[PDB]
Amino acid sequence: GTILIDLSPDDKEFQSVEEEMQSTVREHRDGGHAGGIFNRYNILKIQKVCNKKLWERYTHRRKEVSEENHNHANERMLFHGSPFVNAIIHKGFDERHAYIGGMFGAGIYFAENSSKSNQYVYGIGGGTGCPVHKDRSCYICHRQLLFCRVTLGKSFLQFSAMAHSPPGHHSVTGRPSVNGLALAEYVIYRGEQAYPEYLITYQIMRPE
Ligand SMILES: COC(=O)c1ccc(-c2nc3ccccc3c(=O)[nH]2)cc1
Ligand SMILES: [Zn+2]
Repeated sequence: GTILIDLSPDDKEFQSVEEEMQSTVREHRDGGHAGGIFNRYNILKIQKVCNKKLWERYTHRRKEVSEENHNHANERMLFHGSPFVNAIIHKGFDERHAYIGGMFGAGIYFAENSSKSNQYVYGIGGGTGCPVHKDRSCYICHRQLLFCRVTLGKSFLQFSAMAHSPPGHHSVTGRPSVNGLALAEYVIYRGEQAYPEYLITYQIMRPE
């Protein structure tokens, strides 16, 4: 029951999603190995993801979290990149979208930096890059990210360079403790704590 509504580039909603995408690009310590070398994107399309059942699944869990945390869902908008973006927008997040080997355990990972999620578009560590050219830095092939509504609730703060949340918590925050420019990354351990609200289709752009 998923439908995708195209946003117009003239729509304020397109513009504010694009701005979060572009303004949260940063350099990565791999020099571009996983995600490619770029400072910015060419945004090709932004679609709103509409699925009543998945939305209601999300809001149900959100109310549960909120009631366990002084009526505060601690809701954020966060990026997710995955080879499984098409399964996600149709069937929702679940345990098959978890990063089993992630540093905060087997859960579903999200980033404030769009460029961090870009590193997973073609798999962990960028996999073998784009299907057509086997290039992790492909400037031709169309990529997709999700910009998601995520319920964090009471988040366990991990300072740092499916499983369950830590007891008494609804999520984990990976707080960057070395790279002064990196934004936070977050993990949830229940697929119902995220809704894939925008599907963004883009290319990374070769620096001039
Ligand atoms: C089951 O699919 C995967 O193995 C997988 C692994 C990692 C990711 C992913 N891992 C992140 C880690 C930190 C910050 C952001 C992300 C993200 O957007 N995707 C997505 C899918
Ligand atoms: Zn390619």
